[PDB]
Amino acid sequence: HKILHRLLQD
Amino acid sequence: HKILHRLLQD
Amino acid sequence: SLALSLTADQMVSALLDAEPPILYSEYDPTRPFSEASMMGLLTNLADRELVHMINWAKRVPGFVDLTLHDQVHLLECAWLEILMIGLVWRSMEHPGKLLFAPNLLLDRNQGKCVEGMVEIFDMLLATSSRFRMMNLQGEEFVCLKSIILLNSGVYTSTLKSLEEKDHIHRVLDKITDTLIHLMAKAGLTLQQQHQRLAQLLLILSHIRHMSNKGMEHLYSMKNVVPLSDLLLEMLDAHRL
Amino acid sequence: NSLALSLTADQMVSALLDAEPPILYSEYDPTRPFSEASMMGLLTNLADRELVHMINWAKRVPGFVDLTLHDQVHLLECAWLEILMIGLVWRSMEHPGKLLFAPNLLLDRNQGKCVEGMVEIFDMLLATSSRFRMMNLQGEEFVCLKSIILLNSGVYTFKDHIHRVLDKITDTLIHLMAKAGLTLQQQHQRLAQLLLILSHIRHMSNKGMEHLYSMKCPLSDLLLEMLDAHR
Ligand SMILES: CC(=C(c1ccc(O)cc1)c1ccc(O)cc1)c1ccc(C(C)(C)C)cc1
Ligand SMILES: CC(=C(c1ccc(O)cc1)c1ccc(O)cc1)c1ccc(C(C)(C)C)cc1
Repeated sequence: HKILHRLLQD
Repeated sequence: HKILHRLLQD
Repeated sequence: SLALSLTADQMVSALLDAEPPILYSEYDPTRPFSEASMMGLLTNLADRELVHMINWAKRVPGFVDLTLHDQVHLLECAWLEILMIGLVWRSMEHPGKLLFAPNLLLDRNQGKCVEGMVEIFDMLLATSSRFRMMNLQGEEFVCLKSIILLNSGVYTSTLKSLEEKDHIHRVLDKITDTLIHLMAKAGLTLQQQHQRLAQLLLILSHIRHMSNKGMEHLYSMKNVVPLSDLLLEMLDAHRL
Repeated sequence: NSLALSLTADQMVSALLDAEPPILYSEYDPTRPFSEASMMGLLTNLADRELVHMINWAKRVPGFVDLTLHDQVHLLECAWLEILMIGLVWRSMEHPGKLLFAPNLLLDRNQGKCVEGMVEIFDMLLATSSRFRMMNLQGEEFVCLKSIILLNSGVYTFKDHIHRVLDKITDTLIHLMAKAGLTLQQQHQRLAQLLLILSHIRHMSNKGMEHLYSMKCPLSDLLLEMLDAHR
């Protein structure tokens, strides 16, 4: 999806 | 020189 | 200067008295709508509003003290912002609707017929919704609109005189004082006063945003659709 | 429920201070001067690395964690260049006439002539830095302003929780100014002055963004996705 997401999750 | 200029000038 | 000698009450009455009228559009309810005609209606309206805006600016305390080139610059920077906050104010008691003119009321559906319009409409609707929830007062609105005029272009003696910049900020401080005066007059506590003040000024950021995005799309269609000479020159100012 | 609204003014200040991202370095190549490619190369590389730290900073901004994931995404995609810019401007305060992108990358307006739109964006940033410098902006005020940008810039494109938190940050700012010994009039005047500068920061972001996704013809995938959000 988006790289932002992953960065927000972890 | 400039419409706004003239209008501000009157 | 006179702007710095005015009380809060005198500041408000001066701004209220300087208010431009609400103009009508050429909207023909019989005519089949088209992208070119809708934009034509909005463009013609804005161009006539611009004339009233220019003479309105002269009545804003402190504005006449500035040099002519500074006056030109401030209006070139703020014109769409000022039009937009005016539109948003007129639209407050019309939920889900934008009142461009008394005979031109529009919802977001009627904006889908031009690329980029529905996005701007949603942003404008959100702002009027914000004002409606905040219960924005007319005396506050006129303060906000004049802050935009003096603020939006000030960060762009000397090599471009800095003495002028100080006078503008002094006037800006006075309008802040006027806003606080109004809020205390409305029975708000000190905490509520500075909170509402913050809420109001933060909305100006979104108004800047709408103007920037609106301007961007406007000088992309300059793609056929007829702009007035004044509008054309105001639009050119956001390029070079 | 949030925890952020229960914080005190000093608890808010320390929390934001502690959340502050690190100052990163640019690449140590002393080759001078720059091309349009290398100049934009250094800045893009730097911005991309800063974004990773910005996102961890955001999670530490009180109230931001209480938002849904998509609300966090929206706010960051809206405000990322604003947040970078106010950071850059704050860094450059003690360097009048120059932009301190990194401790080893201090640029003036002349070194940007090699790129279209750069001199214009530089002058605005410089004007903002000079403005902050004339107001004697304090670090405690800076972290308040920056978090305000995060929560406010995209709030009108969704909200009550965010406004409650924005109110809390306002209280904090006023608390800081009263602590510094400012009169009541001086307090609201300074509040207004600071918040109005945020309008200009929005402007710089929009103008910079516009150029960025025009010349976007090498940006990192993340930077491309942040940039794509505005198109
Ligand atoms: C809402 C808005 C305008 C407008 C301004 C200039 C124009 O030539 C046409 C429309 C407006 C704002 C306030 C007001 O009192 C009157 C008109 C506007 C609508 C759509 C757009 C596009 C994105 C579709 C270009 C831009 C501005
Ligand atoms: C100053 C600025 C940037 C930047 C951001 C993203 C990029 O891909 C490149 C530059 C910036 C801001 C803060 C920060 O900490 C680091 C970088 C910028 C400079 C010039 C421009 C042009 C108008 C020339 C495209 C845009 C942004």
